[PDB]
Amino acid sequence: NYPAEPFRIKSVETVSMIPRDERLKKMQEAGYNTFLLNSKDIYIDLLTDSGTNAMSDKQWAGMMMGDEAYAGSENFYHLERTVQELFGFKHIVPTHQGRGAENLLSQLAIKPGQYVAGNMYFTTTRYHQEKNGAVFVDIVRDEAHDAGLNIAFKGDIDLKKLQKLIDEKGAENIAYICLAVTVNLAGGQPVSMANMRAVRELTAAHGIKVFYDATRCVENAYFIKEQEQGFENKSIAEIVHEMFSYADGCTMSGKKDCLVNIGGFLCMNDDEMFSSAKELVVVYEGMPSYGGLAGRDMEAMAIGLREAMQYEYIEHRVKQVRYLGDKLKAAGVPIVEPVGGHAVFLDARRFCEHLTQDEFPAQSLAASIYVETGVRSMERGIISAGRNNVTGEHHRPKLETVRLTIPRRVYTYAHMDVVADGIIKLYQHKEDIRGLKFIYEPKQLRFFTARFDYI
Amino acid sequence: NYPAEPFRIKSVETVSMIPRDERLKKMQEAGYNTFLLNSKDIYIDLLTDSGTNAMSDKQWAGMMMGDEAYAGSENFYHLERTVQELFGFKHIVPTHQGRGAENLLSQLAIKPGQYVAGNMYFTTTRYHQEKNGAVFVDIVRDEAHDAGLNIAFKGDIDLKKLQKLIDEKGAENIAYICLAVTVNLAGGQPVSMANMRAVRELTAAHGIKVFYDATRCVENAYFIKEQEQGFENKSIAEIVHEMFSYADGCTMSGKKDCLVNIGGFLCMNDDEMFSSAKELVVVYEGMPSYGGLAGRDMEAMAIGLREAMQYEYIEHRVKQVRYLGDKLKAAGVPIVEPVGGHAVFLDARRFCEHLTQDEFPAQSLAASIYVETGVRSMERGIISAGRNNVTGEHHRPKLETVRLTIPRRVYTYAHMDVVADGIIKLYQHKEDIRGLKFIYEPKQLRFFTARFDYI
Amino acid sequence: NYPAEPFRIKSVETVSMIPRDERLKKMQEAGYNTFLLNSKDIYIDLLTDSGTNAMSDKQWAGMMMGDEAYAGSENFYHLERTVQELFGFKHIVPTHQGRGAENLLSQLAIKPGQYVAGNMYFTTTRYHQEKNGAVFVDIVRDEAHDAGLNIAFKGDIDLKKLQKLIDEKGAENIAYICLAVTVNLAGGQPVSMANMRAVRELTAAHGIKVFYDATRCVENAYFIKEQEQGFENKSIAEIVHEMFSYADGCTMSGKKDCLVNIGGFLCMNDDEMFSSAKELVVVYEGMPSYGGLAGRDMEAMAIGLREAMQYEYIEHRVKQVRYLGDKLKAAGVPIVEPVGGHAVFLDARRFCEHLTQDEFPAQSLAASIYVETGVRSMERGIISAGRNNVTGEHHRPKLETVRLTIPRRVYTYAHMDVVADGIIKLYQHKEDIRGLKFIYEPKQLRFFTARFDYI
Amino acid sequence: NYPAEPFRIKSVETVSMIPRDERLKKMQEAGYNTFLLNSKDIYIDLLTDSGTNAMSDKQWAGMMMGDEAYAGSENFYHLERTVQELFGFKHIVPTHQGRGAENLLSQLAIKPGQYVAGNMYFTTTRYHQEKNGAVFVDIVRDEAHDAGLNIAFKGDIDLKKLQKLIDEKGAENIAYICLAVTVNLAGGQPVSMANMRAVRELTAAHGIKVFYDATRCVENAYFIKEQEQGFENKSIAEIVHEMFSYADGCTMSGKKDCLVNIGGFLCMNDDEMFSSAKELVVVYEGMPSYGGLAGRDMEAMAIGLREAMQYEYIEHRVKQVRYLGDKLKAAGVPIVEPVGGHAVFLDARRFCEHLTQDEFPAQSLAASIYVETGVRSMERGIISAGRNNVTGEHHRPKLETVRLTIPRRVYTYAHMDVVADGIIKLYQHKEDIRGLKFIYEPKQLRFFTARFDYI
Ligand SMILES: C=C(/N=C/c1c(COP(=O)(O)O)cnc(C)c1O)C(=O)O
Ligand SMILES: C=C(/N=C/c1c(COP(=O)(O)O)cnc(C)c1O)C(=O)O
Ligand SMILES: [K+]
Ligand SMILES: [K+]
Ligand SMILES: [K+]
Ligand SMILES: [K+]
Repeated sequence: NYPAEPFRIKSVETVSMIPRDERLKKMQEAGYNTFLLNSKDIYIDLLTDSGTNAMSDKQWAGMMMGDEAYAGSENFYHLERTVQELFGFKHIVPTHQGRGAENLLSQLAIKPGQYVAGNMYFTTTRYHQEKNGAVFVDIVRDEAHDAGLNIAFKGDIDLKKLQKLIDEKGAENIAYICLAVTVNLAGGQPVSMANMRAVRELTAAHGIKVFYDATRCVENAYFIKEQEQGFENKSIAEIVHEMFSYADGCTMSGKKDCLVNIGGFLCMNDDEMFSSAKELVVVYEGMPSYGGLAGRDMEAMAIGLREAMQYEYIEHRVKQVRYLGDKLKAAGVPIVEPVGGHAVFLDARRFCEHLTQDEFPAQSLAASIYVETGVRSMERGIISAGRNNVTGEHHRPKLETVRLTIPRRVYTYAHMDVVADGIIKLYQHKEDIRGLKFIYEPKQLRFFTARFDYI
Repeated sequence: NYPAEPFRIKSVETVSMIPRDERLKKMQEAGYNTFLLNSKDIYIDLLTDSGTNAMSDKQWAGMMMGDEAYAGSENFYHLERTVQELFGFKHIVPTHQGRGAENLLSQLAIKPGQYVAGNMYFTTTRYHQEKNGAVFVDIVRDEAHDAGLNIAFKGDIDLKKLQKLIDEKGAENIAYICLAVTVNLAGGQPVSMANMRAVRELTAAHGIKVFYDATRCVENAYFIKEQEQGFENKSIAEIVHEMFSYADGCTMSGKKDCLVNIGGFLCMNDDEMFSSAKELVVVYEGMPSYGGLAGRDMEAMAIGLREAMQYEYIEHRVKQVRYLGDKLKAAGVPIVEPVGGHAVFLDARRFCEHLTQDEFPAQSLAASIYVETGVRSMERGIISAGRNNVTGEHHRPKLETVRLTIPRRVYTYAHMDVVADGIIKLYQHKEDIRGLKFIYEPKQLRFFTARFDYI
Repeated sequence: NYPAEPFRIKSVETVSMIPRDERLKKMQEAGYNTFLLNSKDIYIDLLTDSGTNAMSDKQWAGMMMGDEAYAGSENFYHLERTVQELFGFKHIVPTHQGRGAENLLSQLAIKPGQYVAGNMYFTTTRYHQEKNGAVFVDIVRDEAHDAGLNIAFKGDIDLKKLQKLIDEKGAENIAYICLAVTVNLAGGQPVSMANMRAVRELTAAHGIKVFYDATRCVENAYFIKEQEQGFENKSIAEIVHEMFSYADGCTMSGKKDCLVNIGGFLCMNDDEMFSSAKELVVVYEGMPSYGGLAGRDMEAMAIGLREAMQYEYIEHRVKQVRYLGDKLKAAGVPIVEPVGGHAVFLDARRFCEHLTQDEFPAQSLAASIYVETGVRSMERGIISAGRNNVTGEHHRPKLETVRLTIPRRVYTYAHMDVVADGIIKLYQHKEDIRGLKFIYEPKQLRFFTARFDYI
Repeated sequence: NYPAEPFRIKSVETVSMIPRDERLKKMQEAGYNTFLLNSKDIYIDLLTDSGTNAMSDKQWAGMMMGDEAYAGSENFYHLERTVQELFGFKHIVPTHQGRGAENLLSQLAIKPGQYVAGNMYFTTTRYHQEKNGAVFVDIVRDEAHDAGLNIAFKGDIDLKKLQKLIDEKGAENIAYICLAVTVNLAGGQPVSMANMRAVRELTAAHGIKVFYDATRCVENAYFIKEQEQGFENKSIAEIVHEMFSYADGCTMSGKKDCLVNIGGFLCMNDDEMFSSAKELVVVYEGMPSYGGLAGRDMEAMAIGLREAMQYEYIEHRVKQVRYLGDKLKAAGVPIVEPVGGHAVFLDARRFCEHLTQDEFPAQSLAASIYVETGVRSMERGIISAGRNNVTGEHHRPKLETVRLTIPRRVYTYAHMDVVADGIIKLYQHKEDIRGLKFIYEPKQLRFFTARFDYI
């Protein structure tokens, strides 16, 4: 079953519908790197679900009531009581987006030499942990590393790995547990409530803190409602509130599940840490009552978080992504499984098995997808992994994928069909996809501006 | 066959359905007239494509640059030159919507006792004609009155009927020819360029004026591009400009094909009529420099008329309607054919063969659709046709229909599937729909607020 | 005393600040007719207070929540309950602006041959009365015709004139009393509560209806609060509610005191007339639940009417106009007295006493004002009176004025100083102002497009 | 002397004052720190000109055309080319506001142990310098530290101090010169073009880099046009472009002179520094293609920076501030002189001569202003100066001031009169203001959330 959109269209965004021949010229002018395409040349932009969401009429009404005061804005108090109501944490500090909150948390909660352990990681999150002296430890269940394995709650932490870390390093040497919902690196996989409670139980017995990386916590809550036994009579809001009852705080990117184009925040329960967070936010972000956001954006984020609690909205959000994954799977196209909350990942290693990883199959597949459909997708393979600048060799990731990342409330099932139909057509003559080589490679951040040409 | 939306969703609004028990209460509280239901109590609102359209980001940017000056507004100058460029008429008078422009035309162009001849009637148009003393003559071809007959360009005027009217009544007794594009009450049926040419040549030879109802002229232009030999490679804008070259002026409801929520205008080439038009607009609408519109709405209408010329936009608009009709026809649901530009018309005579037209089956079917589905649709049969102003009897149209009217850029194919799947289910107990009778009948335009009860 | 603005600026409208030499070229290109100037060439636009108001952040939030449904819009229900609460009438029909409501009222309430009597008149209001067969009778107090006489509540109806009309024509032959608040033709003069009650008392004894032309009823209520003994402890809302308790209905232009750029409505208490109004509004305006307005505009007008009830807003509105009048009066510049609620009228006959009325002193003064300051003002003298087309002679009004009409919440006291300082400078060498002659004069609506040159 | 607003009011927001009894409660609940008061409880909010500006209609039209794409946004390209055109720097990295750009510059450009030398300190700037290991050296001329001394271009660097620092420490030990325009904590004092030239020539001869704090560069350009010989006929844009020609890069808070509510950026000419800057921005702000800003805010900032170049706009901006200072000085109120570009600084040492600086008279005066007036103002003295990081004692600035900071395009001269009239009244019982002491002191940037109590 795939539900209809539980909303109608209030206003549209113009696009140009340039045809295939012209798309090829734009792809060549971008050096076959979709990160270099101009937004104005793109019909369906699946580069990311971050900050690309469509807001509602109610959010846009809030955008006209921005109280732009430097301190004490009504919009901050609205955001504050909304997050306190829906997440249940005592204190909240706004930040301009998620990595601003991570900066603060890692400076507040880490002593050099300590460990942070998590269910895999995200690049900014782990950077701020390591920048502040922590050693990262993956404690996700082994199954999460098998990208073909179709099992539920693949994001769950292996409690035995957590126990082993505690035994070998000592509780006083673990800064905190970083529990992400959902788990990005595994393809957007959810964590069960049973797992969040077991982790809270174990850590609490040793005095260890747990902070959630909560950026897709609403997609996560929908998976719990759909698939965890006993939650079929619970509302999304009830599930979200219980999830965070097992954390000491969180970092949140409103740009994902709060349905906004900018915004984030930091939550915590501890008064002392809250006091310290207020001393630090002024350094990097702004006042404890705006945190690097315009008043109108704290307002849009307060309204959007509350909209995200509607069951039909998040059911349709997740099932629209599933529709795309299901259609590709039915045609035999290789994808990471199960499909996650926010994106479908094509397995470009298998899609282009006539190409070596040194010929950048994910990068080339993403270029072909744009030329054939006007769809932009993100390379998430060897190019994005970067190069070891000590040795000069590529970092070679096991996952060589193209990410079809779906913004919330922007596209329809007919756009999903455009995407799927083009990919399926490509797959039917996949052996024609050509390898790529660098013709310009910057020293750092190479996925952003590198240019290629066909081998 | 069915293209995806040639735009993205920029902002949304929520939709909801109240339980069947509650819809039943709402429907009897509205006296079984869909026009009397409240917006909140509706899930997918197909009452009309008039004024319900979704605007684009460019239009909303224009809405922030409303120049609200009483005379000399930049927005007026933009609307004026846009209409002069795209329609080719010498002079433009804005009005707050289409029936304001009809009020002006009918007062300017009709001497009492004269005839006005058009391709089928429309409710407000015919009222303003008769209120100023004209007799309406229907000169559409006979086929346009038979719902099931699938022929192209059903909106065309019968040149033999036009010729007969001239011979029997004399050209000086004909105030003007009223040529509507598309023809709404025939089901949204288009008029060919050949027919517009032939009507221009015959009327010009007798000195008779021709005024167009331009309200859905862009839908009409699409049908010409798609189906009239020789126009396959002309742009929508070129087709529109050539259409109006066969006319002396037009009335326009911008609330339809100009993609706005309010607005209309009157165009003419004649200098003396324009002078008279400016005198009269002041009485009813406003100064000729804004015509009962805010500046920002003149701007939105100027921008939207030009957006409507985009081929992919209007192809998708029309094919989305066609999709709904195709799905209903594939299931045996009786509809007006061919599907028109803006709506699917269910054939109430066949949905409700157990009822005579004096039991108002179209009014009754629209009520039942709301109760079982929460979808709102409009009566388009004997109730809308009004009464003969000489005999006091119902006008008795052969087309007794219920209109599923599609606002532009608001809904998706998934919403069309919800509508279609629901009507297909109602079709399978069509015998349950009861006949209706008046308990309150207005003295004119009675369909708007009439109240009925079951027989 | 002159209060500070009881609001701050949320957003600004760009203007060009072209200098004097360039303003002279624009005035010449406009044929020395300020009605022909382009809005983009004007610094301070005092042509009219109609539809030119600045909205609040709350209104603009409402503009993002337009429910554009054809029937049953939430925005209509908001407008409806707001007007019922604040004005106290039983029924309300929206119209696109005031003259739409006048059209409806005059068709509903007049039998040909009857009289309508009022405290002077407004052009659209009287047109719709006469178009429907009424003979207009001025029953304003004689003082209102003395433009130099500085007395309170100059808009009051002479009860003895009303009594005389009843005695001479008979009550059954009077369609209604049209009581305007404030009185435009006398310069914006208020009516006392004592007068509204005496008129209600007298008419009610004869079964005669009273309908208010309520377009500046809030300015009127402020004058009652400031100057009528016994109302110093009443809120503006309490005064407004009591005012309308003495009418059977009203016509309202939201474009004036409801702080919007478009919108109006018709109110009445009688069920039968309400039913008849709903039958007629569909003819000219739209549905009883939108009346020729987008949903967002019914919303903005509902919010704005309520904002207009704030005492500090309307005190500042009226006292900003008074500031302008007081400053001019102190320099000896001749104005209509007392200054009204919405505009200052310069007496161009006295300002330019070296010019005959046939040399259009008001028209010329308005041209000089624009050249010296970038301020546009309206000619309200012989040109606007038009020409007797039977005899060819000018209509020669006693008042030969330039109207400095002040939009609500748009300008500051420093803009008022620009206006006053420029006029005072002109007055100090008033003998240099040259007479004007026609070089193009249209047959009708001559103030709108006539062009002049210096004698 | 004082020009009127070179714009009209497009939309408003309401202002209100709570009773003195309630302001007293609010002030003690905020621990006598103005930063802790709530926006709703303030009547005229002069806490800061940062992020509080009113945007124009053109900017708000841009806000409807946010291109929210992660890379390649039209809004990014517009901001980039606007800054390249107007400032002349080769490369731009957007940041969410100014201290994000300072974070990046200080990490890129400082080796631990090096010196950074600037024209007076600023709070966040100096924190990022010292946090990355630099020692701050103040090389402004001595006069900038004496509040009462009325001399032009008080912001100028003392070239003798710069020369001395080079000789005593060696150019390789100076990380860069930090030249701020205007100089905020000297009272908004401008820097001359001659001084920017001379600093460029001396630093270039030793290979020392110069980075500007551009936050109020347009105010600065106005002072140059008004007061520096030879610039009287140069445009504001020409002056701005020449200023930045003497710099190697800049940090910008667009929240000041770019007329927006959020936004900033980092500019530089060096290719390698730009590459490093892009690596680092990802960690803290976002991708280099949006830098922690929504697309619509990049657009608003591109539009606003160009609006700021309008002469009449910035003349009025500065002269409105000057008006407030002139009125206060005419009454004997002690202020920093000359009045700067963005604010009037009351001299707390003279308003509160009965207090020593250890009793925090500036913090105390800001509290009392709120209680007696409801106007919010900011502490700018010993509390903001922080503590010496080697000795632990207060930094002891000669300037102990309370800032009346004027947001751009928000208030009127009538609002300035309200502020001035209120401060003049407080001046006449200045002896009543009590001394303060810390009850809560943050470890850095303590002024933001410090809590005090009366001594
Ligand atoms: C209201 C409808 N149509 C309006 C209309 C009108 C009247 O336009 P306004 O609704 O803008 O007055 C004139 N001519 C045609 C062919 C029309 O379809 C409708 O069909 O729902
Ligand atoms: C917050 C203020 N100023 C910020 C500022 C900053 C920091 O900018 P952000 O507030 O955008 O971080 C940098 N440099 C100067 C000269 C500044 O004035 C203020 O003065 O109120
Ligand atoms: K974004
Ligand atoms: K509408
Ligand atoms: K207007
Ligand atoms: K702000």
